[PDB]
Amino acid sequence: VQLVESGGGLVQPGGSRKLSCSASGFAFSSFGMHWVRQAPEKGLEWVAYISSGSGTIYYADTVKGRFTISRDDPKNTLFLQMTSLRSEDTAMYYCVRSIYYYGSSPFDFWGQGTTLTVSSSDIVMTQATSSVPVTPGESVSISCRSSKSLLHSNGNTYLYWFLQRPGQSPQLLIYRMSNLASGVPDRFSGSGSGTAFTLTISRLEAEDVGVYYCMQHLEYPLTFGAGTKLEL
Amino acid sequence: DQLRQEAEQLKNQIRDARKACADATLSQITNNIDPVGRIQMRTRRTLRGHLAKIYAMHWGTDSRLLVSASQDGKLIIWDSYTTNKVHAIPLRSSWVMTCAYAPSGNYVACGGLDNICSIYNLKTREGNVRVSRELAGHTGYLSCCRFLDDNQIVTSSGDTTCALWDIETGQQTTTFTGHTGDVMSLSLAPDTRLFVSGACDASAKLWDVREGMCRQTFTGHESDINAICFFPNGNAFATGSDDATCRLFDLRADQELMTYSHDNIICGITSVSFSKSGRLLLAGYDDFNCNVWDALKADRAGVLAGHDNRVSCLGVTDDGMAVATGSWDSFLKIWN
Amino acid sequence: IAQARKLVEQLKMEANIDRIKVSKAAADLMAYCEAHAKEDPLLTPVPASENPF
Amino acid sequence: TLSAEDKAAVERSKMIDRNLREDGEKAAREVKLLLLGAGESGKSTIVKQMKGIVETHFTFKDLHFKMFDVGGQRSERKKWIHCFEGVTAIIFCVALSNRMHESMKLFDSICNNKWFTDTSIILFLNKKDLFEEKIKKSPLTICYPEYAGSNTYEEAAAYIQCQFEDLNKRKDTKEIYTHFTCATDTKNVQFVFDAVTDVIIKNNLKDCGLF
Amino acid sequence: SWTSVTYITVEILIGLCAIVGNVLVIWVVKLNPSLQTTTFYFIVSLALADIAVGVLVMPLAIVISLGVTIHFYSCLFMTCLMLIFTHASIMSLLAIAVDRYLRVKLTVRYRRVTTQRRIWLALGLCWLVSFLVGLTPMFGWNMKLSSADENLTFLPCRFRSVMRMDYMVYFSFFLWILVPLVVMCAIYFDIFYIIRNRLEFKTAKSLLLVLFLFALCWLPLSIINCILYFDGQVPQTVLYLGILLSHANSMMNPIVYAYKIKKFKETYLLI
Ligand SMILES: CCNC(=O)[C@H]1O[C@@H](n2cnc3c(N)ncnc32)[C@H](O)[C@@H]1O
Repeated sequence: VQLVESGGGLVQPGGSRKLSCSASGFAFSSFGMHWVRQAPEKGLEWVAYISSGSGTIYYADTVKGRFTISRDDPKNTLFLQMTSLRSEDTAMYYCVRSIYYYGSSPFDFWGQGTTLTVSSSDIVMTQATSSVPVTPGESVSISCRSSKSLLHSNGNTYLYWFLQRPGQSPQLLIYRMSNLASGVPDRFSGSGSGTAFTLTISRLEAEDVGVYYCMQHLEYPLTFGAGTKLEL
Repeated sequence: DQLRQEAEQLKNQIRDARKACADATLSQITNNIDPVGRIQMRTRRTLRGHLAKIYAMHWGTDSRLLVSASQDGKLIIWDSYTTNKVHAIPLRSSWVMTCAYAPSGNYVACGGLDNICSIYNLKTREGNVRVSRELAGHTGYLSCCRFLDDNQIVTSSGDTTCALWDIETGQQTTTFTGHTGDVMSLSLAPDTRLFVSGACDASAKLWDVREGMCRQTFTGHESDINAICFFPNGNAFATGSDDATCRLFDLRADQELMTYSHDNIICGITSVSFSKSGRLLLAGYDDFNCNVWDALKADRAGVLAGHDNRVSCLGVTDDGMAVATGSWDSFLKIWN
Repeated sequence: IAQARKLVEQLKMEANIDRIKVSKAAADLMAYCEAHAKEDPLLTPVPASENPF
Repeated sequence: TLSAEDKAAVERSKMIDRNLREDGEKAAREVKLLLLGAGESGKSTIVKQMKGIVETHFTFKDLHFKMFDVGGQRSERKKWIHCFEGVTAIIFCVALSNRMHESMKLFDSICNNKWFTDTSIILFLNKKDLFEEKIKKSPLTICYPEYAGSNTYEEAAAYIQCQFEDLNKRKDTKEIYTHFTCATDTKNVQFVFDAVTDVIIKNNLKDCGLF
Repeated sequence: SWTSVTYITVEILIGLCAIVGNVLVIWVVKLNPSLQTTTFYFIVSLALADIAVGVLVMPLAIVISLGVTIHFYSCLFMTCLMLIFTHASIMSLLAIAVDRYLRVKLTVRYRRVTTQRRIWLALGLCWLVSFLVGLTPMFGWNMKLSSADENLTFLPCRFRSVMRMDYMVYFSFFLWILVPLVVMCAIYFDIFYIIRNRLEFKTAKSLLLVLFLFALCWLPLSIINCILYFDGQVPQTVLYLGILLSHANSMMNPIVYAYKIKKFKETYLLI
């Protein structure tokens, strides 16, 4: 699996560009794609989504009606064409794959991202803290709260859990509730009920330092949290 | 003669002792037990998408996922709750007669007149389903196959044989012989330590998976056996046949316990399945219908009418919430 | 001579079995299907609320 | 009432439905032909002459044929012949060279099936370079007393053809197409193409009630 | 009068028979999934057309005969409904004929040329054309265009008081009743020729039955209208006869099309 983004750089306000995402190593045509962004040391922010088959295209209210997301299944490529770029459109943009069927993990793999610099209702989720000192071997408990009940009639509580390590793109840890992803150590666990949600780490290691992010998928637009940092 | 005389006298004396020590039939001990009534079941879901005769079908261990194979060379994995097609695997050979769903849920097995048991991996990192392995070595068509684990499967064939394989190596670990006719169906015991299989020689038999020895053989039948299944406790098994009768045997008494037949029934039984309690024996017939039999009273407790062609396969979830039935009319129906 | 010798050996193996009378077998199945009856939906269907179908 | 993820699952299911329909369409334009006959009957000769289970896929005049040979199945227990319903025809091969009674009983068996009462049968006597030289050894009475015709090729061959035709116990529903022309000439496939065209035309007509 | 009562009774009985037959056809087709292919698509389209010709056109014809004072435009609406539904039935018959022609003449490639999408596109086109032809009078061609009393709002509803006979003669009959008949005649003649050349009197009997029923039941009233348009006269009983003949074809169609398929007969007998 490999998602490599390109097209970033410095752009003056009022210009337009096209972020590109090349995919290699999976059945891309059967995967929907999300475009996410992270502003400088401020947090992740969803940008857009295009489903498998281009039958459903969603945009973020912040950039809804301004931007467009395009699929190319035969060439295994994703495009995000941005038309008008304000000073708030400066961020590192991530290309993410997401497949939806009973039991699937819809954010297994994130890309490495690409940087863009610009010159000078919705569910709200809050992270109680932003920095927590800890030493290796001491269990940690991150938590965050949500506005509505992410628990749908399906019985699925559509709350996710990613971890972004220093200097590298975010990594999925949990995709509904304690449902550990593929390749993640068994120590990480998740839990919660309705609005209050927690991520527990037993036997913390040196590679577990970074920012923990909780997102929701119950309704669009997708909303991330501020990001709870772990210190050492 | 000594070898022929020895065989004849043995068989005769063992069978005579078995008959003499036989106490009573299944019905004789449950006469005081009240019946179940009429098992009126409605078609809650109808799985459309198969475009040919449906031959095999197997429930997933979560009681929500299904896998079914059709004559159109397609293996569809269904979400029974919503009728959502989870997967569509194009089989390499369109002549597929058996299906299995791995107990872990990562693999599905199929095969047929190609004499090969193909095993497909569901949980891949590439987002698709691929052929994990192909088990070859059987000479006759592939009648049935059941996973013992994620790396160990058991198969029956029309070569009068069964085979225990090791999926990793791809070689048949054990070969079970003794049948004289095409072996048409096998059932795995709940503990996955034995199995029972019926053949076209009009005989069934219990084979031990570990020692590869022929543990037991059961007879008392007129025609071939096309379907076999264990009681949920693995202490008995029911067989269906072209005789138009279904027979319940016990592997300890070594004698047939009960017969499941009615005068108006003139054609054979294509598939057999048990209720989660083992209280209802569901049988698919060539009469385009499926009959529910009181497993202890032998009476017809109901009928799953609503199929416009032969009911080829049956299946009951692991939680007993619903029954899947597949027919030659190209539709699977979930009943509850 | 061994061709039928193995067949008769198989018959002998089928002979030496701990035979449990049929009436004993019937009682065991009756008890098993009675003890698992209250939790059999197809035999005693669940109310529509819980019914996943 | 669908959640954000159930909608994507339903979209995937609809895409799978579209794929199933478009592949079933592709599978419904293909002529399925069962291949039957006794051993040393030219089955191996025909499969090569033709343009476990062995499937031969070949295209002729825009018609894509799947010919299924089940001669490898060593059990004669007919537990899978019902799997060959809907096949356009059964190509049955016999050799003029009491194996003839074996072929006759096989032909009666195939015609008598409840599963093949609607499927035409294409009977072949393909080779014609060794079917004449051995007729002079003795008349058609080594195991067939009833024949009293001229002991020549055309007379005896026609008599055998007619006697194989006679086993068709109900000529109302199905038909028999017989072949004689030498296998060396490239007419074996052409005759199959004509027979399947006729079968398909009659199936279409018998469907709109124009029968 | 006696004639009016007899006409009403025969009309209601015939319409009820048509409705019953077409409902039975629909029931049979839907019960068996094996009866859901192209020919049965056309047959069920015809069945719905005949249900429409039996459910609305029957009470509508009775109402038109009575001549109640029900305003010009409501009467024109009833007449246009009658026209659309009858032309829909005729178009369904033509579609069945064309489908049979394609089956006969396309041979193996028929299934490769006739897909479900094209079938629904042809049926929808047929029904759209029927609607267009039958609703054309509302767009200018009606008696009001020639009446010198532009202030007349309420009148007794008579078919001849709203629908110009020239429309029914030159446009309806000559273009959408006669043309289907001639083309079906040619199609069935060619079909019989081809089937004879391939092989037969059963098919000839069926085709003759079809053609004879359609012509016998649609030509009488058409000629009645043609004579009524050329300044002639026709006894009212003859008019009732023509109306009844058309609405009797409405009910006769099921017995000559759906009942000739052995599968349909077997399903009907089973039910
Ligand atoms: C396809 C053509 N449709 C008609 O002729 C219908 O119009 C009606 N119609 C036609 N001409 C007359 C008329 N002169 N008087 C009453 N109704 C008529 C008949 O009821 C017919 O069913």
